[PDB]
Amino acid sequence: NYASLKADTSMDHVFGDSTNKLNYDFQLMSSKEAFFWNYTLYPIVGFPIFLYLYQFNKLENFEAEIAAAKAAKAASE
Amino acid sequence: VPEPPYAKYLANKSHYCPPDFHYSREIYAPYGGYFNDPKGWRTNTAIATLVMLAGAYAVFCFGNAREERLRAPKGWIPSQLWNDNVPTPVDYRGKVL
Amino acid sequence: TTATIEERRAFHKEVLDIVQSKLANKNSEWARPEEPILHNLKSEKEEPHVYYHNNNFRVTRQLIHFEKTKIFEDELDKCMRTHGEAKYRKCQEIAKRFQASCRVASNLERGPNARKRDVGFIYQNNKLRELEKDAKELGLNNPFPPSSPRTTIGY
Amino acid sequence: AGAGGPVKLSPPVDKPLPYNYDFWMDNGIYPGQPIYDGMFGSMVGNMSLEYMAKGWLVLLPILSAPFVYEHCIADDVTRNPFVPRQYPSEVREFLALFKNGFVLNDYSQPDYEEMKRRQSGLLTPIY
Amino acid sequence: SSRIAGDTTGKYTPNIFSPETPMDRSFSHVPKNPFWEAWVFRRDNIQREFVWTWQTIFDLATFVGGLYVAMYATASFCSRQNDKRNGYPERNYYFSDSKSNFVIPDEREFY
Amino acid sequence: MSLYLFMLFLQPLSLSFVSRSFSKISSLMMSFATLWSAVYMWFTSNGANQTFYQVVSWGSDWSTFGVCYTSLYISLLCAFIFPICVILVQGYRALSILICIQTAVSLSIVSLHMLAFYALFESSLLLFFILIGRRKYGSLSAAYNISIYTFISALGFLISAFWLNWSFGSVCALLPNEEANSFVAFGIFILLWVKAPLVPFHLWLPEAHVYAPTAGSVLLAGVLLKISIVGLHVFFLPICASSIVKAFPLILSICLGSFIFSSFSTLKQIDLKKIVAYSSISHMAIVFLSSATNSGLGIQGAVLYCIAHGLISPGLFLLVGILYKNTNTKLVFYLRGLSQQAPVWWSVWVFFMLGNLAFPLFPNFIAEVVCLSALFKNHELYAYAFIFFSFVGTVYSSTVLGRLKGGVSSQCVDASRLDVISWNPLVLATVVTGIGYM
Amino acid sequence: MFLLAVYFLFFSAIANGFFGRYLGVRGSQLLGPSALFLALLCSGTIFYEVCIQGCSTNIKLFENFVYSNELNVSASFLYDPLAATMTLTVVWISCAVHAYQNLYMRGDGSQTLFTSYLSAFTGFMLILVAGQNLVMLFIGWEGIGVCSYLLIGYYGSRVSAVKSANKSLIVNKISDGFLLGSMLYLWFYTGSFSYCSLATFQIPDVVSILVLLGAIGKSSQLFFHVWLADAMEGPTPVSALIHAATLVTAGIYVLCKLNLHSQSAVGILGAATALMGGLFGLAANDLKRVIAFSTCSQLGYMMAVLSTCDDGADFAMGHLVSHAGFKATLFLSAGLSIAKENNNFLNRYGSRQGSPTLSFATTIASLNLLGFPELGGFYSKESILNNAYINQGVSIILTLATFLTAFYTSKVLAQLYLFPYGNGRQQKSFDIDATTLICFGLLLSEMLLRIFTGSSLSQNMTTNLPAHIKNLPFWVALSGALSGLATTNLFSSNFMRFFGNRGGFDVFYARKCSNVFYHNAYVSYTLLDRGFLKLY
Amino acid sequence: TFNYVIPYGGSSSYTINNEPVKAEEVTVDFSKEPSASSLKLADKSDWIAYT
Ligand SMILES: CCCCCCCCCCCCCCCCCC(=O)O[C@@H](COC(=O)CCCCCCCCCCCCCCC)COP(=O)(O)OCC[N+](C)(C)C
Ligand SMILES: CCCCCCCCCCCCCCCCCC(=O)O[C@@H](COC(=O)CCCCCCCCCCCCCCC)COP(=O)(O)OCC[N+](C)(C)C
Ligand SMILES: CCCCCCCCCCCCCCCCCCCC(=O)O[C@H](COC(=O)CCCCCCCCCCCCCC)COP(=O)(O)OCCN
Ligand SMILES: CCCCCCCCCCCCCCCCCCCC(=O)O[C@H](COC(=O)CCCCCCCCCCCCCC)COP(=O)(O)OCCN
Ligand SMILES: CCCCCCCCCCCCCCCCCCCC(=O)O[C@H](COC(=O)CCCCCCCCCCCCCC)COP(=O)(O)OCCN
Ligand SMILES: CCCCCCCCCCCCCCCCCCCC(=O)O[C@H](COC(=O)CCCCCCCCCCCCCC)COP(=O)(O)OCCN
Repeated sequence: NYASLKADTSMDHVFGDSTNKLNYDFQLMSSKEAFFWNYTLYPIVGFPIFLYLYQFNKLENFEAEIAAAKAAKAASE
Repeated sequence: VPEPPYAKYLANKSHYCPPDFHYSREIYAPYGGYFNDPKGWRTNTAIATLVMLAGAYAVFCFGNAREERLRAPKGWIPSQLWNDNVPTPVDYRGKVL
Repeated sequence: TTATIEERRAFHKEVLDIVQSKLANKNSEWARPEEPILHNLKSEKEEPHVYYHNNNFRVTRQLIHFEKTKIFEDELDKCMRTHGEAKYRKCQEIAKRFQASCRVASNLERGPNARKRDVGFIYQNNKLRELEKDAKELGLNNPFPPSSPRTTIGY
Repeated sequence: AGAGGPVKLSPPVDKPLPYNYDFWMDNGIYPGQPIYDGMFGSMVGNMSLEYMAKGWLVLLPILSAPFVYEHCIADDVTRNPFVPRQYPSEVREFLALFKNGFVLNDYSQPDYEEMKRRQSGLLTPIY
Repeated sequence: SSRIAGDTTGKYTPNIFSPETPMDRSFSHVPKNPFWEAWVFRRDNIQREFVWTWQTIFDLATFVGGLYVAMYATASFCSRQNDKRNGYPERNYYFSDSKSNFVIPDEREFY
Repeated sequence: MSLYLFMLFLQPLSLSFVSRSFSKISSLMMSFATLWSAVYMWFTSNGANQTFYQVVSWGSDWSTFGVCYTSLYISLLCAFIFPICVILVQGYRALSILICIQTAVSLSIVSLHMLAFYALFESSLLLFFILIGRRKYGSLSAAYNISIYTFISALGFLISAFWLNWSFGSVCALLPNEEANSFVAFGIFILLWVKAPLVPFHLWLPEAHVYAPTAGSVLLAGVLLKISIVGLHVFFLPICASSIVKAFPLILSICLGSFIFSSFSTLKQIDLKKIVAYSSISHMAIVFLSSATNSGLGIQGAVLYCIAHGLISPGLFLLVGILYKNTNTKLVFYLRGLSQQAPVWWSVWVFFMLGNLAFPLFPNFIAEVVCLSALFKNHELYAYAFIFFSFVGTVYSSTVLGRLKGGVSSQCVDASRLDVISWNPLVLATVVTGIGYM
Repeated sequence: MFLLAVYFLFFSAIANGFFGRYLGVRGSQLLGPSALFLALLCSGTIFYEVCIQGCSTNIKLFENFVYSNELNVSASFLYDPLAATMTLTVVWISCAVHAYQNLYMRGDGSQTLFTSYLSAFTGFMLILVAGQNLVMLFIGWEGIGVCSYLLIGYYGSRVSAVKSANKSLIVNKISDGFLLGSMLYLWFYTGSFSYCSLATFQIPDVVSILVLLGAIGKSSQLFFHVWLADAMEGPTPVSALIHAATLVTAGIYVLCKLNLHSQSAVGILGAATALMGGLFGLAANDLKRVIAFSTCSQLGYMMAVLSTCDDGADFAMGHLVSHAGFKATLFLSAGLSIAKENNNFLNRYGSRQGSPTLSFATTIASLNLLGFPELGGFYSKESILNNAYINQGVSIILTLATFLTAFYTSKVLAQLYLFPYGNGRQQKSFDIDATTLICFGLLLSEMLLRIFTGSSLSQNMTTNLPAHIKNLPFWVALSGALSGLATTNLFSSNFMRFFGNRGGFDVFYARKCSNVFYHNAYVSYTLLDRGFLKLY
Repeated sequence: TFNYVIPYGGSSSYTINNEPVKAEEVTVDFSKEPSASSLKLADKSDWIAYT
């Protein structure tokens, strides 16, 4: 029925025993560390987004400043 | 364990097979067995070579039909022997050959 | 521009006459029209016969545009392969025409959300030209590059 | 002998399994491994991430020192003892078009300013 | 102790009374392990161990809702840029409060 | 068209008169004959007739049936994949249920009336409740999930159809109507949101696939998920475009979130059918978003990518069903050494997994290229977002393949002659579409 | 005629991998090498026609491979001067490796499947190189990626090998995602996928960054070099092909085909990669790993040279084609050494009676790696170093990289031949047949022909530099070689440990990136859909 | 539209408007208007009174 739970000890002398076990607790990253690393790596992934945002803001600000100077020049003149 | 009846239909261990290596002989794989060397391999290789050359002939016809040279070669090229659409060579100075 | 109900009903009647004229003679190219039904309707969906006919006309036009763009690309490739290192000078015109065909084909039916297709960077180049003109005349300093003579192989 | 070598079989599980046991990769041969080596368990060379970060902190200033001088401290006039390659006007005008060109740094040229602004071009397409 | 069940000739009969175990499709079935089965049961029924904690709320919000907020902001920015690019008037999107009725561009109009 | 509809009605009809021992053979012949009738419908569909290739009405608005580009592709796909379902299923009860389900689904695709679409599509509600909740190998929870989700979404769609029938006077697609109301737009949208598994209304699909039979899973993945795009192109976009353009940032939010979280949820799977089922959910989002752009590229790309999915995911589900027959297990951790033990099964499994990862010689590549091009036409960032997070699919696919590939195993579990006959058509269709005969 | 080579390689792949039962192990051992020999004749004809005689050809197999609305792409092959050179180099190396695998893989079960993988692997490289449009290049790119996945993980019963294959697959997936983004950008704003209409004089920076990010994947540069070292798990014939021509060179070929790169990024990344690869190869103790880190360093040189001058693309390609030869020789000789000694560690190698051909091939390939004067590698490397003097930061780092390269190359040579025997007193042997001799003869002929024919047109063109500047690389290489022979200590134990861990790029990924990845998976599944949204 | 080439739906001109026309000639309403008590309760001016 079920597979046997008894291990094979034929090759222990050749390749070492299985007594030594892992020290891992099999638990994940802490919530606080995860928040920092998500909110750091995900922006790095979305590097085009920030480039587009920067250039669009630059374009709009230059356009608005041109408009303001145009208003100043067209008011007096 | 007494080998099953179908073991007679299964083939032996090849010369290239290491004597210590054991594999299940019943498993079928399209690329071949664990060490192959079938009987009649020479005829199969000859047939494969014939198919390769026939397909090469067909591909050669197709490519020659679709090989477009729009700029003249600087010198004589081997394709002139088999394809007639090669523009007449013109050298670096500009003289036609 | 205002449409009274009387004019709307009159156009409806005239479109019925058009449909009757089309029905008289069989046509295997009925859904591949060469000319649209001209109208001044607010929404083309108001008159169903005009809607479907002009939709078929638009489809035919777009198919023609796609095949034309493929043609232009073929001559552009041939001209590139012929001249050699003189390609940038001699293929400027054909590339210009090919990119114009691409923009026509894409932009006519881009859709509600789709942006304009900037083949050759013409709209960006125009924006930079306007920005430079305004900055120079108003005494501002432009943080953007000046317009370029050529940005692609053609446009 | 490449084929037929003896192997050790990993013992069958005999205790309740942890929820995240999918982090362990075991094909049945004895030395099972984490899904990504270094995620947990023994560390190669007994070196932690802190050690590697400190080593990188030591290296980066020395590695970056050659690059920072030319890119930042140096200027086009003083980078090199010569001007960029001089070309005929027809060739130079075409070559100056390339944003990634090498004639954009010719400070002798009267179009130096426009060439430099071309070199520092747009980050993203405007349209 | 075993026998061949399948017959290519077509004369196949299932020997339910045979002393020898047939080599049927169950012959190759995987033996299975008790603890692996309980791990499978635990992992599927992980909703039993769900507990509302401030850490759980923090994780759910910061990753799921955070990604939704970031995607919505990016999409809104792209829509604004496209409206500036196309030359359209500012479009009346659902949660944007705009005093313009522009929604769908008129194909006939030149923008 | 008329021949196709007649054969669709003939298949359930034949079961009543067959000997109950000839049922499998008659059902297979009927399925192939329906496939041939679909080929005839394609033959009699002229591309000159640009709007609708064919329209037939049988005395009422409800009986109006027609084929367009999307309808024709989806109907040919279902008629192609049905025979494989027929051979996989044994018993008069199972044959009856599957034949009735296929008749209803295939009549839904060609329907041009929203109310008739609703009536035919939801007729297969109890049949899945019984099918997924079968005695020994079924789960009642999954059947409840799928039935309730479908009922609520379809009832919202029905309410919107009633409002349209009251206001316009008609609910047939062939009559041009436009509405700007958001309540009706949401009523039509919710069905698409649920039927095409889109987060957070995707929970029904996994439980259904795992606890459905292999023929049932093949049909569900192959064509029932595609019914969403028939509804979108036929019954939502023509009338509800203003609302999709108004809500496009929200639509992108939901679609890209579904893609990302479905990809991440796939990583936590230990069951092969669940892995394939979650891959399907991540794949649906690109289709939904590409269509929602309402552009020529988007519609074509979505229908193409639906065809690619309906050729790739049925193959994976079929291979997993074959492996489960051979091994009585679906846990990846139990299955090892499959490369050595099943070279022929492993080759096809790797081929189809490469197809699911959208490699160039597969139809998924062409379809994805077109869909990404449509997204790039809308905005660059839209395409960039989808392209990057596609790497998550590679991680879980590679982990599954690596776990299955090697190890120690004492069982020869390789497919028989019947199994190879079962997937040969899918492999041939995948190759033919991959070289560009989309 | 031009199509024939790809046909021969794909026929070898289909024949060996689908009908290998009929052909047999011997049948592969004939059909493979014979088909690649025929492909070598065809590639030689192509090289003479296109490169020497300046006659480019375009072959359109079929049109409308993808035809959706305006989006239109065709399956076409354009053999331009770059493509002919890469095709010749690739076919020459692949024919050599196919000759090599006849005896090396005889002790392996699936030799026919291995030959089939090798031949399809070469075929996809030639598809990438000869494509006329971006989509054909993407097809070849993904084909070589999948073939590398099926070749590195050939030993499925080893967890390390399959995990290495998964690593390669994932990293390459990220890289081609960036490339697909750049492809979409270029189609949108140029109107086509073909390289002819692809030309843009000014391109926005996003496209350049996407192209560079895609290229640094296969051409393993920094932050993307993790897979190359782990790629040692595969059989030796795989390592030779992947490191010599098929995988690593593809990024450089893409960067040279489309000159959309930015000078500032490429030079810094290349110089950093060269220095780091040399430093990593210093610590390594496997024979095979040192050669991979040297491959990384040479890739760094080639990437750096693009920033220097207009001829940088030509210089990079010349170093590419020169590097393929002696690197392939180094892997093949290392693999034979491992088979003869049953060992992978440099400590236990030593002087032992062997074949004169193999030792000479190892010596000459290592001399080309070092920079020994009047050799094919020497010219292609001095063309880079001398022309990089204008970029002061790049030049310094490349000169230190030359020192490190000389040091570990000489250390490997001394440990393999000059050092006393270090292995045990056991019967170990690998007798070499005439086929392996023909393989090494082919490599040696490539090396010798490289000297007479050259690598670039501007190889011997004067760089107007002072003599002490021009001959400096030789002195640095000589000093590195002399220090390597003495086996002196160059760095403290802390930095030696740091370099042995390859900079800890993988440990950072493990501890932060993978844990965040699986915590995102935990939040998505356990907390949300099987948690909050699951009924009792 | 029901085709893969041009976008689905349609567009209406914003410049062009259609004159309203009555649904019927004489309008008879059976829906009563809000009562004064409803308007009083709905009034939120004085928060105490509204509460
Ligand atoms: C268990 C399996 C065992 C059997 C194995 C079978 C082995 C299969 C052999 C592989 C076939 C490779 C051939 C690839 C070319 C695809 C063939 C093809 O598509 O036919 C073309 C004709 O083109 C050809 O014949 C190509 C010639 C093939 C031979 C050329 C040299 C062979 C080298 C292979 C390189 C091909 C790379 C192409 C990458 C896409 C149809 O022409 P059209 O009428 O224009 O069709 C319309 C186009 N579309 C399909 C997109 C709708
Ligand atoms: C471009 C036009 C010409 C196209 C020709 C393509 C070249 C050959 C294409 C043949 C079909 C490609 C898909 C084949 C099935 C995929 C599975 C496979 O390739 O290998 C199978 C089994 O292989 C086969 O039986 C069939 C392979 C025949 C030839 C395969 C050539 C390489 C495939 C080409 C890559 C496909 C490209 C897709 C992306 C462009 C599994 O191999 P492993 O996982 O490594 O395990 C094997 C056992 N061992 C552990 C010992 C290694
Ligand atoms: C030549 C071009 C550049 C090549 C690459 C250079 C990379 C330089 C980045 C490292 C230099 C700055 C490091 C930050 C300062 C930290 C110094 C102390 C480190 C420390 O205390 O915490 C560490 C945090 O990991 C960390 O420090 C991770 C920060 C790394 C930032 C991401 C940059 C990519 C790094 C990839 C290669 C670098 C590998 C080494 C970082 C170990 O954390 P712990 O495990 O003990 O935490 C406990 C688990 N609860
Ligand atoms: C209870 C549940 C919720 C609780 C937890 C929520 C915590 C999350 C909050 C932060 C989320 C990320 C930040 C996005 C929102 C920023 C604030 C919104 C306001 C806003 O739109 O500003 C824009 C943000 O930039 C942008 O356009 C977005 C930039 C950030 C996106 C990229 C970073 C992650 C990349 C990962 C991929 C995700 C996106 C994929 C497409 C720039 O202002 P404006 O110029 O646009 O003018 C618009 C006028 N306000
Ligand atoms: C003016 C009105 C103001 C608002 C008032 C709101 C009042 C509440 C309205 C809720 C209506 C939703 C009806 C669905 C109820 C959830 C299902 C019942 C839960 C349940 O225990 O059902 C079990 C299995 O169901 C399952 O397994 C199904 C799992 C959950 C189904 C998911 C719900 C469908 C999707 C929800 C949203 C869809 C889009 C919404 C627009 C079977 O129970 P039993 O048969 O054994 O009987 C034994 C009795 N304990
Ligand atoms: C919170 C995020 C939103 C979640 C939705 C995500 C994306 C779904 C988009 C689907 C696309 C078409 C659907 C049309 C609109 C649906 C929801 C759009 C967002 C929304 O709620 O806008 C509201 C208007 O819609 C409405 O007034 C009706 C909303 C829908 C009603 C909900 C249930 C209706 C069921 C009816 C059944 C069928 C009935 C048929 C008669 C309020 O926005 P606002 O314009 O007032 O701006 C005020 C801001 N300051």
